[PDB]
Amino acid sequence: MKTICLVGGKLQGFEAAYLSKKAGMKVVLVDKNPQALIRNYADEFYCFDVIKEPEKLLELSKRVDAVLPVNENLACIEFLNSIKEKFSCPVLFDFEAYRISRDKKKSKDYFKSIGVPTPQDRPSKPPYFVKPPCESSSVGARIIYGLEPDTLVEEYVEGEVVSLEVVGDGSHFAVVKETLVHIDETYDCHMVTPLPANPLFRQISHDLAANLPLKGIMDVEAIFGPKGLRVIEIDARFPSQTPTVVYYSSGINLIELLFRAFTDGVEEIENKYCIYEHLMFGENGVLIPVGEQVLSMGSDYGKFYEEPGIEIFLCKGEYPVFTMVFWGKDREETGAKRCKGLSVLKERFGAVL
Ligand SMILES: Nc1ncnc2c1ncn2[C@@H]1O[C@H](COP(=O)(O)OP(=O)(O)O)[C@@H](O)[C@H]1O
Ligand SMILES: Nc1ncnc2c1ncn2[C@@H]1O[C@H](COP(=O)(O)OP(=O)(O)O)[C@@H](O)[C@H]1O
Ligand SMILES: NCCC[C@@H](N)C(=O)NCCCC[C@H](N)C(=O)O
Ligand SMILES: [Mg+2]
Ligand SMILES: [Mg+2]
Repeated sequence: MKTICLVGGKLQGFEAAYLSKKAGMKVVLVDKNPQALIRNYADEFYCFDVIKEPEKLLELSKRVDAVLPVNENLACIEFLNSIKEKFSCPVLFDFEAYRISRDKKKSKDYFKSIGVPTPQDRPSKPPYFVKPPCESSSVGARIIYGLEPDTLVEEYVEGEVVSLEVVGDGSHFAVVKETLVHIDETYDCHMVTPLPANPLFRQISHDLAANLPLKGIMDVEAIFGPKGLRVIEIDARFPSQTPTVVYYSSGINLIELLFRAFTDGVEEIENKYCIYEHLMFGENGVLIPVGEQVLSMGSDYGKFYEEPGIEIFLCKGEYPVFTMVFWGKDREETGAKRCKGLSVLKERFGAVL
């Protein structure tokens, strides 16, 4: 039995904990927040700030199999970079890839340097899409029909938002499974479903990882626009939401793959359907789709229900949010599970949908 130490107990932390448990690992969480969202979901919870008390983390490293940073606190990441040689287990992270992926302008220069199409900067005609250079979860992302001078302003590319993860070991780059990112009126993601192989997106994602070169995990997001595929961002960190869909739809556990990349290496290259989504139980049980930004304001997140083909997680807070995961052999079986899972909320809580 392996043990993984997660630094960060919010959405990334949840995804990593979830897949770690599927792999049969024990999950130790470190988080500076005594109310960390998944503090009760992990097997052990240590509350400390790793920048203030790095000796505690270094000591933990002596008794787990890997440390996985799952936060986007740049002070945390850079500090961990500074002490990484002192760890007694592998740190599953690519610090140089993260430096590029975290800054959207730098990422766009990287795309251009390798010939990868990306949305036009500073179009002369609306709509524009504007976003901060260094956020995630579509925080500050808006369509527009005095921004800070650093705001990204791009052509608005209409079409499907599609995601692919890549795990590299420095030499080989394992391109995993395409997923559709379903977006809400805030441009946040409320649902994810799997997509058929897309050889162009796969080669692009391969070359993005290969040119870094990636030793770790990164996801690549693109819009299938009217004039072709345009890469909008990369993120060299463990993602949320998509890895669960990747797990049911493809049978690949991104945590086990990432761990392999730092131990024996990875090699390049199921076909089930899965629906992953978030629903808030708003005033008198009207179910409303919500994105991650909503889920991340919760106080407590853990397993609510499971039966064959159905898992439900409850994120407590100002209005309960349910994360629902349905899977099955095709869309039809999965759609049936989604119905059964909704009726579990319908009969239990008087939910409406
Ligand atoms: N230095 C740190 N030590 C321990 N936990 C940390 C540190 N920095 C961030 N975290 C934890 O990682 C989690 C995710 O952080 P972050 O990615 O910055 O998300 P957010 O901006 O939504 O709070 C949080 O629960 C945070 O408390
Ligand atoms: N140029 C664009 N045109 C149209 N939609 C976009 C564009 N850039 C981003 N988006 C939308 O906004 C969301 C957030 O963009 P992204 O670049 O992924 O920032 P974040 O790091 O927050 O995810 C995307 O999933 C997509 O829905
Ligand atoms: N592969 C597609 C990924 C799209 C998106 N769902 C995502 O990974 N979001 C990461 C947000 C995490 C914010 C914060 N660092 C936290 O951990 O809560
Ligand atoms: Mg992003
Ligand atoms: Mg994004």
